Amino acid sequence: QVQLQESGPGLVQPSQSLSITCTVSGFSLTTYGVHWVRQSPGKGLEWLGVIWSGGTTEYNAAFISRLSISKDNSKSQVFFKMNSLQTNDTAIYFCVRMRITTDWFAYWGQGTLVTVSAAKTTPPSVYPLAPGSAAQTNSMVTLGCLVKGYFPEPVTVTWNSGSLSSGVHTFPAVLQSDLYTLSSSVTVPSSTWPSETVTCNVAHPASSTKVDKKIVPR
Amino acid sequence: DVLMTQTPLSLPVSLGDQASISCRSSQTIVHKNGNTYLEWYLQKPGQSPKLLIYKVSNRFSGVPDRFSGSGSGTDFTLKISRVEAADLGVYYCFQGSHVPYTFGGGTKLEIKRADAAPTVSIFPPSSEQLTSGGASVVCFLNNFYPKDINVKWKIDGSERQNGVLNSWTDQDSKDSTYSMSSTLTLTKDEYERHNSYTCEATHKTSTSPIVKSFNRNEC
Ligand SMILES: N[C@H]1[C@@H](OP(=O)(O)O)O[C@H](CO[C@@H]2O[C@H](CO[C@]3(C(=O)O)C[C@@H](O[C@]4(C(=O)O)C[C@@H](O)[C@@H](O)[C@@H]([C@H](O)CO[C@]5(C(=O)O)C[C@@H](O)[C@@H](O)[C@@H]([C@H](O)CO)O5)O4)[C@@H](O)[C@@H]([C@H](O)CO)O3)[C@@H](OP(=O)(O)O)[C@H](O)[C@H]2N)[C@@H](O)[C@@H]1O
Ligand SMILES: *[C@@H]1O[C@H](CO[C@@H]2O[C@@H](C)[C@@H](O)[C@@H](O)[C@@H]2O)[C@@H](O[C@@H]2O[C@H](CO)[C@@H](O)[C@H](O)[C@H]2NC(C)=O)[C@H](O)[C@H]1NC(C)=O
Repeated sequence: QVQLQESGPGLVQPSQSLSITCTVSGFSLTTYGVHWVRQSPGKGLEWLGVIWSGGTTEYNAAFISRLSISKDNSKSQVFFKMNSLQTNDTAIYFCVRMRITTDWFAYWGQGTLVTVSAAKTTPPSVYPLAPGSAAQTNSMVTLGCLVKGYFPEPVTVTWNSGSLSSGVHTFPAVLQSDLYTLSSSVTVPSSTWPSETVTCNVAHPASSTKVDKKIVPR
Repeated sequence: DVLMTQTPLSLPVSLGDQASISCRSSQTIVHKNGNTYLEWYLQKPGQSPKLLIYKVSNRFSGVPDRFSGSGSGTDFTLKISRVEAADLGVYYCFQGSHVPYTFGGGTKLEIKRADAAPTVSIFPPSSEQLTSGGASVVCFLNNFYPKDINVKWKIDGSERQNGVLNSWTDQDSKDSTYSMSSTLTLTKDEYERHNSYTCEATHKTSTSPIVKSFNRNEC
């Protein structure tokens, strides 16, 4: 299967540039085009440009003054660079094979969330949420993890190193005092916890942090 | 530029019924090579868009028979037969015939289901947070339907509006429900001035609000 793996910085200072490398596996860059697309809540999906198999590039005229796409066929890499980023360039940027005629290589990468800000990288504080010491007991118990005061997005929240995946709600982050906060709940049988350990795992790639917080009865 | 206009913006559908989604282009979209590069994408919650239909009416390899594309000129349609819970998300059309390539605004497919009351849980500040000088009180309102809901905080019986942050999930692909978090943030000092903390949910499934509460002195 196709993979379009992206690397590049999440956080870009205003007026500076965004560079993303897309590493292609599963098809030859000498034969197929690769497109770049971004997604924001305000403007939806915007096609930015394409690099065709022979190297010809086409760009969206709205961005052409500050956008560059290039590639290295032998390394199977496609390079995106955009200059002079402002706050309205905040978006998830994707390397994509789309607009297909006959091939089976359509694929959309996981994307790179790009935040355009002069605000500083800050790791999260992670707090376990156990029910109150006088809280009543039910057949299913809800536990949680409060992830507070981080920047920029994203964080990844898992439970029991990703083995506890069902019954989880990880809420969208909200931005307050220039920092993000989110919470995650998990619901498990009362005959399981606390006899069986439940731990939330929080990764914040931008600060290289990985924290585990065991949920302990109060 | 070719403007792609989708309708409707939002589409509720029962399980097993058919959904129909429209995309109109502001001009014709025949590429010079003769192909009409009209594509339909589905973006499920938490995921990247995935190709369903290419060149107007061709199902991409692996896409279920329930998805069908049609149309010509400036009028295109996606039909989803026998809708399943896993079909929820945002559907987008795309034209790749005339540069710059453009997307429609999206149509959110919502699954109808039977009403379900929220499961409400309240959490006092953690001992760890209190040690750092903060005090967040968290309330989860989980797995409810329909999506419309209201949450009220009371501190020692008085409604508190300031310092509440709310967040909502997308519709759940397993059970077609919605969830919400509500977090009341105070300083440790404000928190320790009061005793009773209450999260109250109002939802059409109950006549009375659903109340979860704790007393700081009973902790
Ligand atoms: N009748 C066609 C025939 O005429 P000639 O053989 O007499 O020239 O071929 C013409 C194209 O000539 C070849 O051009 C390539 C270089 O092509 C590109 C480049 O790759 O850099 C791209 C060109 O752009 C077009 C085009 O004008 O043909 C239009 C684009 O919208 C797009 O549609 C591309 C490609 O066909 C896209 O290819 C894919 C894809 O990425 O999706 C992948 C393919 O594998 C295949 O699946 C096709 C589909 O069949 C859809 O077509 O999709 O084409 C254009 O920008 C030229 C530019 O003008 C500079 O040439 O660059 C040459 O390759 P290189 O040797 O590597 O340089 C090749 O030598 C030429 N023969 C075509 O235009 C005529 O219609
Ligand atoms: C996206 O934003 C740019 C930048 O706008 C400026 O910087 C922003 C951070 C904000 O502070 C704005 O108030 C500023 O105007 C827009 O480009 C500017 O557009 C105006 C004309 O509308 C022009 O006077 C400025 O010189 C432009 N600056 C630059 C660097 O180009 C741009 O138009 C916005 N794009 C869209 C699609 O709305």
